[PDB]
Amino acid sequence: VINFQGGSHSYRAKYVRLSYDTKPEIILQLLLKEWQMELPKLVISVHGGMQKFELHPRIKQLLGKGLIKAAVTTGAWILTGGVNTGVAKHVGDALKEHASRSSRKICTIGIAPWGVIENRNDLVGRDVVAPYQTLLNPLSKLNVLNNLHSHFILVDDGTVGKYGAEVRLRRELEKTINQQRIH
Amino acid sequence: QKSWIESTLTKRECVYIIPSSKDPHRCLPGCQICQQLVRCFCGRLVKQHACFTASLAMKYSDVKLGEHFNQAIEEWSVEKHTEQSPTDAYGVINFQGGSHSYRAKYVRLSYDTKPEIILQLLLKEWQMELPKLVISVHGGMQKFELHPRIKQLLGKGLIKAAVTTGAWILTGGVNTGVAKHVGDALKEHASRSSRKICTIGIAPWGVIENRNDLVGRDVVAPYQTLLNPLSKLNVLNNLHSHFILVDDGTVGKYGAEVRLRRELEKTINQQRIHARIGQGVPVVALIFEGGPNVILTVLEYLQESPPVPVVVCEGTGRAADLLAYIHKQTEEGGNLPDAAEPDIISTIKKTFNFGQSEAVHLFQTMMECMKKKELITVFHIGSEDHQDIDVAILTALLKGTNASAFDQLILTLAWDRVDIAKNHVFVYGQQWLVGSLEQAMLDALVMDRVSFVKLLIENGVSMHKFLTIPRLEELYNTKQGPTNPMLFHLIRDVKQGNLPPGYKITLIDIGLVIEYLMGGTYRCTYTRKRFRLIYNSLETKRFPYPLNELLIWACLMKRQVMARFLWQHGEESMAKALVACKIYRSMAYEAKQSDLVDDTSEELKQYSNDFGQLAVELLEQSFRQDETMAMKLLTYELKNWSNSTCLKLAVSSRLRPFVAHTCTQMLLSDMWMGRLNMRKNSWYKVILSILVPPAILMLEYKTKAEMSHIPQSQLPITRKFYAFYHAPIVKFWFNTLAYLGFLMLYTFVVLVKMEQLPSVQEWIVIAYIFTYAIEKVREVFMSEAGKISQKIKVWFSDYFNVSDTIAIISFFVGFGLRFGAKWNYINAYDNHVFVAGRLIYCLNIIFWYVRLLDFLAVNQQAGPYVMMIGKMVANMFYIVVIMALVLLSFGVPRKAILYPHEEPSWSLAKDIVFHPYWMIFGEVYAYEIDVCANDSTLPTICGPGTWLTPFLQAVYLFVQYIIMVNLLIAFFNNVYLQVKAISNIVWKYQRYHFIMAYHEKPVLPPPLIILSHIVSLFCCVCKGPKLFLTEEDQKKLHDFEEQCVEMYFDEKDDKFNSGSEERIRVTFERVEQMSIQIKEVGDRVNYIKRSLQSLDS
Amino acid sequence: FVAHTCTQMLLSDMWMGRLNMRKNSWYKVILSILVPPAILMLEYKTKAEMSHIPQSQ
Ligand SMILES: CCCCCCCC/C=C/CCCCCCCC(=O)O[C@@H](COC(=O)CCCCCCCCCCCCCCC)COP(=O)([O-])OCC[N+](C)(C)C
Ligand SMILES: CCCCCCCC/C=C/CCCCCCCC(=O)O[C@@H](COC(=O)CCCCCCCCCCCCCCC)COP(=O)([O-])OCC[N+](C)(C)C
Ligand SMILES: CCCCCCCC/C=C/CCCCCCCC(=O)O[C@@H](COC(=O)CCCCCCCCCCCCCCC)COP(=O)([O-])OCC[N+](C)(C)C
Ligand SMILES: CCCCCCCC/C=C/CCCCCCCC(=O)O[C@@H](COC(=O)CCCCCCCCCCCCCCC)COP(=O)([O-])OCC[N+](C)(C)C
Ligand SMILES: CCCCCCCC/C=C\CCCCCCCC(=O)O[C@@H](COC(=O)CCCCCCCCCCCCCCC)COP(=O)([O-])OCC[N+](C)(C)C
Ligand SMILES: CCCCCCCC/C=C\CCCCCCCC(=O)O[C@@H](COC(=O)CCCCCCCCCCCCCCC)COP(=O)([O-])OCC[N+](C)(C)C
Ligand SMILES: CCCCCCCC/C=C\CCCCCCCC(=O)O[C@@H](COC(=O)CCCCCCCCCCCCCCC)COP(=O)([O-])OCC[N+](C)(C)C
Ligand SMILES: CCCCCCCC/C=C\CCCCCCCC(=O)O[C@@H](COC(=O)CCCCCCCCCCCCCCC)COP(=O)([O-])OCC[N+](C)(C)C
Ligand SMILES: CCCCCCCC/C=C\CCCCCCCC(=O)O[C@@H](COC(=O)CCCCCCCCCCCCCCC)COP(=O)([O-])OCC[N+](C)(C)C
Ligand SMILES: CCCCCCCC/C=C\CCCCCCCC(=O)O[C@@H](COC(=O)CCCCCCCCCCCCCCC)COP(=O)([O-])OCC[N+](C)(C)C
Ligand SMILES: C[C@@H]1CC[C@@]2(OC1)O[C@H]1C[C@H]3[C@@H]4CC=C5C[C@@H](OCCC(CO)CO)CC[C@]5(C)[C@H]4CC[C@]3(C)[C@H]1[C@@H]2C
Ligand SMILES: Oc1ccc2c3c1O[C@H]1c4oc5ccccc5c4C[C@@]4(O)[C@@H](C2)N(CC2CC2)CC[C@]314
Ligand SMILES: Oc1ccc2c3c1O[C@H]1c4oc5ccccc5c4C[C@@]4(O)[C@@H](C2)N(CC2CC2)CC[C@]314
Repeated sequence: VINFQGGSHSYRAKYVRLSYDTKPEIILQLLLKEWQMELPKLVISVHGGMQKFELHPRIKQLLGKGLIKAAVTTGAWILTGGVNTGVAKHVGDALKEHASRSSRKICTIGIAPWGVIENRNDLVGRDVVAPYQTLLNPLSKLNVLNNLHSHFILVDDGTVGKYGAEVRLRRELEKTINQQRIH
Repeated sequence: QKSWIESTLTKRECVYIIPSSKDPHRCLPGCQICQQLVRCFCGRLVKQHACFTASLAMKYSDVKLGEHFNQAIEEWSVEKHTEQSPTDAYGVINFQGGSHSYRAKYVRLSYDTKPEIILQLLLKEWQMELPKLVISVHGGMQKFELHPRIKQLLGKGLIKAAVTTGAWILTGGVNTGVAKHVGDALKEHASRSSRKICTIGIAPWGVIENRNDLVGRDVVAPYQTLLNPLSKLNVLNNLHSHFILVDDGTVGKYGAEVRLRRELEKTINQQRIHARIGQGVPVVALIFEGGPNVILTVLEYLQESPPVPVVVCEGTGRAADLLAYIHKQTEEGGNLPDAAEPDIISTIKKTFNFGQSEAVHLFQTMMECMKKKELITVFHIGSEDHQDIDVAILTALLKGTNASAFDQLILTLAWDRVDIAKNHVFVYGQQWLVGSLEQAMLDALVMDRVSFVKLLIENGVSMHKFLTIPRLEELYNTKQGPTNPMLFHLIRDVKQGNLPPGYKITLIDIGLVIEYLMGGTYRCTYTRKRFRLIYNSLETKRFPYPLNELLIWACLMKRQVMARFLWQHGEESMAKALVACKIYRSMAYEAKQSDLVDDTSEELKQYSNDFGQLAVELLEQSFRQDETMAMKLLTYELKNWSNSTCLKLAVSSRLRPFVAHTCTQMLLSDMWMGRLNMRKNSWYKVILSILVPPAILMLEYKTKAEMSHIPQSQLPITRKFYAFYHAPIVKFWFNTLAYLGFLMLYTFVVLVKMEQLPSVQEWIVIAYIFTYAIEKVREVFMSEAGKISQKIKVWFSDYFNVSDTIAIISFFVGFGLRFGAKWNYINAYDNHVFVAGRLIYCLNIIFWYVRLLDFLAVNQQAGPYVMMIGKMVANMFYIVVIMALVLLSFGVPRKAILYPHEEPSWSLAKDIVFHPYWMIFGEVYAYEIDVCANDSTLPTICGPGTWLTPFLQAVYLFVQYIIMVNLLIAFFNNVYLQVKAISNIVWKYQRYHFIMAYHEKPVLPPPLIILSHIVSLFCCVCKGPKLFLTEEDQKKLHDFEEQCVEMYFDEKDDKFNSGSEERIRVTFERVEQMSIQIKEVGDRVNYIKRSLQSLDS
Repeated sequence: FVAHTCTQMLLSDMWMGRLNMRKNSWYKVILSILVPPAILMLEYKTKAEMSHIPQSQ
């Protein structure tokens, strides 16, 4: 469980390091059995630019009102990269504003590659509550996990400093959920 | 003398009368104008000197030579030619005419007063508090303008800085300068509103308008505050609180104050800001429209050691705006890299008429001021930096003074400002040496600064590694926050003796206090041999659950806001609430049982009920979320809490709403029924099946699928019998039927004639009580694990166990006499050892009838009535004492009047109580009242004075039968109404006690229980609702609990925010803002229409 | 006004005088009236304590 020390009650988020070749059913077992997540009624997969970008103030509070409602009125799993260098940073803005859940949980998983995560070391440990600095330079683009997500599946390909290990496991998860009975 | 102001301070006077700076004056009257318009350097005309010698300078000639050489004209000073003397002007100004006619202390003292004497005056004499900040406001000393927006935008912020910190603001005082506008900040925003600001104004005495009025020993001098609003005259601003009017022995010259003000700044910055905090009181300068000299005063700070930050405002286009201009021009290092000097030299002269020369030299000052642009700060109102000048003045102490991260943090702590610490201290760039955040945590805990403790945990402080045995003892032994006086007395009670005077509290002694307060068989960790063999020695000197230990700390120290905060953090949240309730409950009882009359017990009782209600509300959250996990919370063994359960802790506190909660009752029902599963009519199905064992097979039994969860849990023919007889409902009725049979026999024994040898009935009766006694001995020793002394105290805390103990002991005294009596006589009542034994039986049987009330209290309707009766009898003592005095007040005179020939006898005792007692119940003894009447049954008693006793009895019955009996009835009626109001709650709490009682009992009742005894203790030699979780499910349950704590606060916040009061107030505050925003439209709409009229042409 | 804690604290200091028992004072006083040496086993206020007592004479 991450302890995002410094972020607004120091939020918590489960995490794990697993290979790109994990069978899609094992993933589904992790999300639902181990993490006790509910099978959702929707999956929103948020793609976007993987490089620090600007967003006008009106549209900011006009997006974070709506994506939240869709995931709060339905129990939807939002999916991101997790790292703040991309769109995940602004999914967090939607969560910070509007008091994301307010006793009404959103599950936003961030599937990131392990070989890029800033402070890879801290997370190492058997079932450890690893704390995590969430106040690095606000401009410097560094692959730093967004402190407002709830879950992280950090995809390992045995490497450092290359993305692209996550592209399948994310899509495979989408197939795996879309083959589950909604009720 | 006994007057420190007068004895210590000093007033100068100019003893010496050189002419007015040169030759006296022309004007043919000559020697005559020397009286009219010829002054001294002193500043005073001849008659204003008024000194004892200067008046000898009014008669014949002055104190000098014949023609007075010119190196004596220069020789005048305020050091050699002024005589020091005790002061005259001091007291309290009465600013008559100003808005309640404000008050402000004042004093006239010399420029050479030692800086410590000043500090003594401010703090000792004037009883001022040593501040946590000093704002020194410099500015233009000449009447100036200030735009309306910036007016109410400055006075909101400088006030907050001095109100959120207890800062001394410093000014000149006189309205000719910046002090006038400091007053505007004070007038608007209701400066203090019960939250004092101390704004001293250090002015020179020789310029004060109406100098005279203030003259006087400790005088309340009034002071006109309504002179011409334009005319610039040195008139003290009526909104300041204190004035130190600096004397140099002169009139009409400033500049005597420049040192004493700065010397005061040094003197305060060398004072500890707080007991633990080892810094100096910070100082900062503020600049509002400064004149020429204000520029140098800036530099005068920037050099000195330690430096002083300087927050320069904007507006008005002088030294304030000017420094703001160049501060944007010079580079980061501090030298204008471009070639733009003549353009800014041009700007200097537009504000300061010099022309070229002083303009550059004025510029030469600033380029040095632009070297140290880290100790300078510009608060520009347009683009709104810093969001506030409050934070700006405060933040200036944080940046530029090269202060450690620790020193930055701890100063915010002294101020009690997290908003500044969060945003400006906790940020990328700080380095945080090894143990600085931890030492900060200790200061925040000790100082009861909850908001920082929150911040420190968020921003990287582990309480696991922080909290050690030494640091925890430092927390119990401190006096720098809210304390509990009781705790020292509780330690003195559990340490039977007294203590050396500087005794520092030990954790073992805390452990002994906690055991006292928790009671029963609670045993704290601190008293255990492991912790002792560690503690005596002092990874091992840390604690696994620090937030448990600090919750105990905060509650024993009566630090409730801190205790509520530490509760919501960490694991074991429901247990901590229940422990806190018990601790405060027991302290409340100790306060109530003390000889002190105060509000401590009601305060501590309230705190107990606060945590008690948290535990109930948490249980309801959990129950609505998951019933099975809610029931597990009630039952999991609390390793950290003497291996108890949350249900047992709640029962220890008489916390009935928790025990009466549905979750607890569902748990108790499953225990009571066991593997039986009848939903209706269970009482007679059980009875008929005890009496007809084959009917056991016709009953409904739970499947193992059902008897699988049962979060307190520990079909062929044979297992149905086992299931039946081991069910607590069955053990109840089986014990109840045997008890009733016991009483019926023992009733027979005492009513029927007793022979030599016991009848078979009497033997059965003896066997019951003997084996019932063995059972009670075993219930004590196989009770909750603890010290035998604790086990004993607990069991003798129930009424029926005390009664059964007396009942058992008295029976065998009675049996011994009945059985071991030798019969010298055939009659058997001639032998008085035998009779004594029989009479004990006849009295002992009362105990056994009254013990049926306990069986009957198992019913939902009867049970509360039984509790009523107990509460009636327990609390009626003092009414009955009064009834007894009324009884004797009648009995004694009646006997004395009617029987005047008696010798001493114990019959006198009987006679004075006997008939008066039966009168309580309406027996008037009608034919005994008037003993001299014809129908009297006591005719021999007729005698002198016997006519008095009917009057006495008339009064007695009125008071006793009518007043006193009905007072007792009125008391009983209140008991009825109190218990009836909570009747269902009462029985549900009783239900815990009897379900637990019969769960632990054996399957045979007390005649045949001996087999259950004789068979059980073989199986131990030869070979209750507590869930023992593994560490993995233990962690899931904690995760469940923390989720429900979060849901508790969310619903609490939502309920609060939906309330009408919260909606009226947010509306109130929000409508206020809009009224400015519309005036901000109503203002700007002009700028449109008038600008359109400009483009109309 | 009379029932206010300040008044009651004042009255308690008068009632106890220089005695300083917080618990169980009634029988400690009785047994010490009847057994005068038990007077020495009792707790007494220091002069530091018997110094403020804003009604003390
Ligand atoms: C010898 C015969 C007379 C005595 C009667 C003995 C028999 C038994 C009856 C006893 C009734 C008295 C009980 C109170 C006294 C005990 C201690 C006590 O509580 O003291 C109190 C004052 O006490 C008084 O004010 C008592 C004054 C004497 C009354 C004498 C006549 C009573 C009997 C009338 C004649 C008819 C009945 C008797 C038949 C003749 C002070 O108590 P505390 O501890 O400071 O306060 C406790 C609360 N706290 C924890 C918050 C502090
Ligand atoms: C919600 C409510 C639910 C229902 C509740 C129902 C409760 C159920 C309870 C039920 C049991 C009630 C029975 C007890 C009273 C019996 C007394 C009696 O009648 O004695 C008579 C009967 O003869 C005997 O008693 C002789 C036997 C001697 C031993 C007693 C055992 C009795 C059975 C009990 C077994 C142990 C049970 C207890 C174990 C601890 C003897 O008297 P007599 O003959 O007239 O005397 C001769 C006189 N002569 C000398 C002049 C000639
Ligand atoms: C936590 C537990 C709670 C409950 C409490 C548990 C403990 C309860 C404890 C109970 C015991 C209480 C004390 C009783 C003392 C008897 C006094 C007496 O009468 O003496 C007399 C008989 O003395 C004898 O010794 C002969 C009688 C036989 C012994 C019967 C009593 C002992 C059994 C007890 C079984 C207890 C079972 C306990 C099982 C655990 C002496 O005088 P006498 O001989 O009559 O004089 C004759 C004179 N003449 C010849 C001139 C006429
Ligand atoms: C409340 C105001 C009153 C004064 C207060 C002082 C207390 C006064 C205490 C007095 C008792 C002390 C003196 C004993 C003298 C007895 C002699 C006697 O004749 O006894 C008689 C009764 O009595 C007995 O047989 C024994 C005593 C029992 C009654 C006393 C119990 C104590 C009161 C309980 C409360 C505690 C008391 C403490 C204070 C509340 C026997 O004779 P009889 O019954 O007439 O006849 C029998 C058959 N015969 C004719 C063949 C014989
Ligand atoms: C056969 C003829 C000869 C004999 C004739 C004898 C004459 C008659 C003699 C006696 C009558 C019997 C009753 C005695 C007093 C009751 C105590 C009491 O008030 O308890 C109550 C409070 O107080 C306590 O619990 C502690 C007070 C008692 C001290 C412990 C006993 C010590 C030994 C003995 C010294 C004590 C005095 C007795 C000594 C004589 C308990 O209340 P509760 O029930 O816990 O209420 C809550 C229940 N709940 C937890 C389930 C929610
Ligand atoms: C905690 C335990 C304490 C008690 C333990 C046991 C202690 C031991 C107890 C008693 C032993 C008594 C043995 C005999 C004593 C010598 C006198 C004698 O022999 O004869 C006399 C006995 O006179 C009596 O009064 C006997 C009864 C006394 C008991 C009084 C009640 C106490 C128990 C209450 C319950 C308390 C329990 C409370 C529960 C907490 C007279 O009888 P006689 O000589 O045959 O006749 C001569 C007269 N004649 C010529 C006319 C025929
Ligand atoms: C032979 C004659 C027939 C037999 C009689 C009939 C049988 C007797 C009947 C009833 C007996 C009592 C029933 C008990 C019910 C349970 C109570 C319980 O659990 O604890 C209770 C104690 O309860 C007691 O203290 C019980 C009474 C003491 C014995 C006195 C009996 C009456 C005699 C004297 C009268 C005679 C006076 C005049 C004399 C001339 C606790 O209640 P509490 O402490 O109030 O609670 C406060 C709660 N608080 C913490 C919030 C403050
Ligand atoms: C503050 C006020 C102070 C009081 C001032 C008033 C003073 C009193 C005024 C009036 C009372 C009436 C006079 C007394 C009776 C006269 C008869 C007589 O002398 O003999 C009587 C006795 O012998 C006496 O001497 C009785 C004296 C009474 C004492 C004082 C009573 C005070 C009353 C309390 C004041 C409460 C006031 C009301 C309050 C509501 C009767 O004798 P006998 O019965 O004939 O003899 C039997 C013969 N045989 C043996 C053969 C059978
Ligand atoms: C009063 C009226 C009855 C008269 C009948 C004749 C007398 C018969 C009475 C008693 C003797 C027979 C009992 C068995 C021996 C004791 C064993 C025991 O305690 O438990 C054993 C198992 O438990 C069982 O096997 C259940 C025994 C209780 C039910 C017996 C019903 C008979 C009485 C009513 C119905 C009869 C119908 C007639 C009634 C209307 C083992 O012990 P435990 O409890 O599991 O655990 C304890 C610790 N240990 C495991 C280490 C040991
Ligand atoms: C009833 C039972 C006792 C019988 C015992 C034998 C008889 C002894 C009894 C009385 C005679 C002795 C008393 C001293 C003389 C009077 C002086 C006085 O009043 O105060 C003096 C100082 O104060 C004292 O000296 C303290 C006196 C109180 C203590 C005496 C306790 C003895 C009785 C209980 C213990 C004994 C154990 C036995 C009891 C269990 C001065 O006066 P004041 O008060 O300061 O102020 C008044 C104004 N003045 C200052 C201007 C003067
Ligand atoms: C506050 C209350 C004030 C009232 C009161 O309680 C307290 O004050 C008590 C004083 C008691 C008397 C003291 C002395 C004796 C002598 C004794 O004589 C031996 C017997 C004899 C037999 O023949 C020897 O041979 C008999 C008893 C008697 C008169 C007492 C009776 C009860 C009295 C009146 C009590 C009364 C109820
Ligand atoms: O009020 C209750 C409401 C519902 C339930 C209970 C209550 O109380 C219990 C109780 O009491 C009884 C008394 C007599 C006969 C049967 C029972 C029972 C039954 C029961 O066992 C049962 C359901 N579940 C287990 C089942 C797995 C869910 C646990 C709790 C339980
Ligand atoms: O309720 C009170 C709460 C706290 C205090 C008191 C109260 O009442 C007083 C009272 O009563 C007692 C009765 C029996 C034993 C001791 C005392 C006392 C003690 C005491 O003296 C005491 C503290 N301070 C002086 C001390 C300087 C603070 C004054 C007031 C005082």
